[PDB]
Amino acid sequence: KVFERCELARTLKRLGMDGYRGVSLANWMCLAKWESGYNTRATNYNAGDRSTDYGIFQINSRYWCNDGKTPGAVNAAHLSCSALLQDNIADAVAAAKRVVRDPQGIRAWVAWRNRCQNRDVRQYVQGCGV
Repeated sequence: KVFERCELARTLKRLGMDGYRGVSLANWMCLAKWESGYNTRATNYNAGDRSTDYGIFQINSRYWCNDGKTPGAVNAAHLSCSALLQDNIADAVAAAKRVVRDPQGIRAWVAWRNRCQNRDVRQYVQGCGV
């Protein structure tokens, strides 16, 4: 499922993401936008280390979800990577919460540093009613 901007905004808010561990809703929106373009079935294989990024938040198979084919994998979120490809993003949100719960925070996603950090991110939630 490819989410519409405000539709996603309200969903994340309902799922308790606004201000989770200091991360504003606008920041989560900026992250989802650049990671997958609000697409829940987005997958990205990293040929370099044999891991795959899954779902709307492009969560990595080496540490957060288990896909069985990633070498040296650990399952920190303890979910099947398949759960992160659903239209319902409850599990993807729970995995995202687990990721930022680690010392790097939102910085864990390099895309956030490149395209969201130190920028005006209000535009991602503007007009959405959140």
